[PDB]
Amino acid sequence: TVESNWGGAILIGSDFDTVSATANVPSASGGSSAAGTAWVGIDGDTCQTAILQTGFDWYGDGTYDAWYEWEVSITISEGDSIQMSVTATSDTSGSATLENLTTGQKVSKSFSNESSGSLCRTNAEFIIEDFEECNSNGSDCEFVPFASFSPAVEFTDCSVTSDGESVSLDDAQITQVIINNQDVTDCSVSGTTVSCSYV
Ligand SMILES: N[C@@H](Cc1ccc(O)cc1)C(=O)O
Repeated sequence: TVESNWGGAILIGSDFDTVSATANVPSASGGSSAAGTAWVGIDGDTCQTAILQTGFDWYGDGTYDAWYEWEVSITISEGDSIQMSVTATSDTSGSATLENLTTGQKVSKSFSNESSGSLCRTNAEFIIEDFEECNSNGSDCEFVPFASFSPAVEFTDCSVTSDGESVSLDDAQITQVIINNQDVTDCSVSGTTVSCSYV
């Protein structure tokens, strides 16, 4: 039973502009079906109408993948350093960028006139998640088995902007992934770093 599927730091506020950080790609285990994801994003917490996010997933069979969302895809390998960023120019327009830094590859997507859902620009976050896999229309969504990973996934040089001004993580709320009533992550903040160890 997955009781909490998000681990990491969440800032609450208004007019959030850009959210970005660099994260290392960990080694993962637990089987081909086990997985995990690290991403940066805007909204999705108190603002449940939309979510602008981008990041990458790791699977227990040693494979990886990158994605953005308001579509998958860059080649990702254990140890790579990935710079992730999202920008909300408005409640209905923005962009998502993912750059491997280690391989020199970079991908980006611009969004506009999004009708699927609008942003409030009130939540900024750096998250490690036990994501869901859905199918059969949408009548069946299940959390993927949570993969073990190492070393710790660290979001470094975290940056959050509001109305053009910087916002420290000083007052960010902290959450942990919790499965079968046990913390499976130990995410903590310090300076401009959000560090999440697997437990
Ligand atoms: N994962 C939840 C959404 C969620 C949003 C924010 C959280 O802090 C935790 C969970 C769902 O599938 O509906």
